[PDB]
Amino acid sequence: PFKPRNYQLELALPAMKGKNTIICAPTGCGKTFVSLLICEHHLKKFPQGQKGKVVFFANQIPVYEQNKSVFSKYFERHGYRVTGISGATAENVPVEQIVENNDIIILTPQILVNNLKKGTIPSLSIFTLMIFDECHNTSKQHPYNMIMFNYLDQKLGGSSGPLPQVIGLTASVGVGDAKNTDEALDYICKLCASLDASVIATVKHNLEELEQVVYKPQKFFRKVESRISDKFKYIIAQLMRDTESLAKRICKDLENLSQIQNREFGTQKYEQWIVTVQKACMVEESRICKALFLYTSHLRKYNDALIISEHARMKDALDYLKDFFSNVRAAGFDEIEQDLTQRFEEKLQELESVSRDPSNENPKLEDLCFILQEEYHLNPETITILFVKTRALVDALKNWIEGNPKLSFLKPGILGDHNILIATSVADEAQCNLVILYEYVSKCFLLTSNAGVIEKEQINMYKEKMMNDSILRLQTWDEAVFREKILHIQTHEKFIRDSQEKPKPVPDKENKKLLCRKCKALACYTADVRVIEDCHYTVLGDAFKECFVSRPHPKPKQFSSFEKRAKIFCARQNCSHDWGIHVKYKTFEIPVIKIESFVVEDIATGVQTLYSKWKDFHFEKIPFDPAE
RNA sequence: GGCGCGGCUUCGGCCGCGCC
Ligand SMILES: Nc1ncnc2c1ncn2[C@@H]1O[C@H](COP(=O)(O)OP(=O)(O)O)[C@@H](O)[C@H]1O
Ligand SMILES: [Mg+2]
Ligand SMILES: [Zn+2]
Repeated sequence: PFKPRNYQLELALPAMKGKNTIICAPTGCGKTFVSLLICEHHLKKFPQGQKGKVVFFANQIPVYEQNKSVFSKYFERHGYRVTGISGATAENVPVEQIVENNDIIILTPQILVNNLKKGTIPSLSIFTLMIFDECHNTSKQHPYNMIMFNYLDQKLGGSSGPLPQVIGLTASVGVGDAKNTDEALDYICKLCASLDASVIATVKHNLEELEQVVYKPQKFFRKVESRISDKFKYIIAQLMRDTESLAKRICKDLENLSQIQNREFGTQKYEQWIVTVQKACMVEESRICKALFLYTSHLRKYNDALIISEHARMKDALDYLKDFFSNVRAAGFDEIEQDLTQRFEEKLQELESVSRDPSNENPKLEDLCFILQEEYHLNPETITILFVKTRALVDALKNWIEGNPKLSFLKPGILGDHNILIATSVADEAQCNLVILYEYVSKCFLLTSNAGVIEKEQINMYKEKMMNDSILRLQTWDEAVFREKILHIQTHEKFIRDSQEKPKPVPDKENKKLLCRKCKALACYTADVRVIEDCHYTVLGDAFKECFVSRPHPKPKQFSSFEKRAKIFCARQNCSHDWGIHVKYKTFEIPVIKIESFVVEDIATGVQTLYSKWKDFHFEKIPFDPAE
């Protein structure tokens, strides 16, 4: 929409000269505009009586929509036809002819992947230009790389057939698991080879101009020491062991109700354990599961508390708990809750003692405080964003600030104007000169007690430098030499790809059995299992329908050719294991099951085999026929 | 349901972000 910056002009040059190029430029510097310039040029270069055809790949839906609107709006004067296909722009719309009848097409990559496989789009020769957004994803088995495997099979396999020009956009080509500066460079050449790029476009002549429009904060690291003696954790942990023991009383097999393993009190993974346990027990069986929901609620609160105590001050954790229980005994208040609240009360005074103890303060907070003093002394006109781990840590930090004499110059608020200069939050849901990551996940401070976090961070910094040095070096090579290297890397990768064919599994045609992984009851047999479109597995017969119950899906999805309309579970007395889903498929109401919800058992022997994915299950897979 | 990519892994997986 607005007038091109000089670096944008510079970045679009190699592409406009027809070269396959990767445009590597910082986020928000305007690569999409560069792609608009390249696209405009590409379509305009064709003499009257010919046409180009441009395809643009967005890896995600929001990007897809944004660029559909942007490319549509930009190309109105030109009169070019602009449409796009997403997983929703389906399915009774003939894709081949949508490509025939358009000039610019925005695709999610999987769509091209599918139609290429199904033969409905015979060749990428239908395109004259392919633009890959987030092009650093063009590796391994990713959709981008499937598309490029098709390209390269056409280029190398000698089936010509003109090929389209290929350009990619990224903010970072990356280096992978490179340890030295030569492994990094080799990875980069591998990326170029995947995309058939012979040119990497970086800003070289307008650096000092690009610099002015880019958020590149000064990155700082302060490792902070965790609390020396912590007796708050010990007490709360004992409460959690207690209530877990209570929850096991109404649910014997509690330790096996969740897939999540080796939970630790006061961690995020414990929270995740909570969530999976609660979605496994849905509110006669409602009584057991409701009680279970109570226990796991209190366990959730305790987990929260531990985390608060870890990163804020024990007073904050204990306040949080006190308020929670004040809520419980003011909107409850049946036996289990009275019992739980009492068990808390029996420890309340010791917790109370341990909290107000000077030895039990958090030095981490002193560190953060210090950073705030210094920075607001160097510039009191400073706007800060303070990232914390949990919702509760937001409030803990806010109270801590409002009640800290040394920070009486900060007017805080959570997610302006006469007084809000620091905002505490969890996710970003740019105008802030000071960014602080206080135990999370222009200046930027990372504060953590975890040396591993810092280690990884310094590793990523070093990687960035290896990447930049490597690109710089690459760009000095004559294009011919580089194309020759690219050629032979591509030849090599192609050989590996074709040599490492499957081969077809050859099935064990013997009848095996299928039981609910949880309660081991008879679900069905393998001879009763049909495959729908290569990848989906259903079961035949009414005898199977007595073994599952249906229950409306939280989020109905319209995927491929199916219509997910229900979640399905075991029918037993309070198993209710997640078996899979129920779909409307074409005209049929059928169940679709996942192999991870079943134990396979050999009928003759009794041994039990376990399978994560149907890909790994090698049985006489009978193709599904409707009239049965 | 299935696929892809990441982070951990007791290599049994677990989790996260996406896509069809
Ligand atoms: N030359 C320019 N002058 C002013 N604003 C621009 C210019 N180029 C891009 N912008 C704006 O800045 C934003 C950059 O976004 P985008 O180009 O998609 O960034 P990225 O290339 O990192 O994805 C765009 O939304 C655009 O509206
Ligand atoms: Mg972009
Ligand atoms: Zn069951």
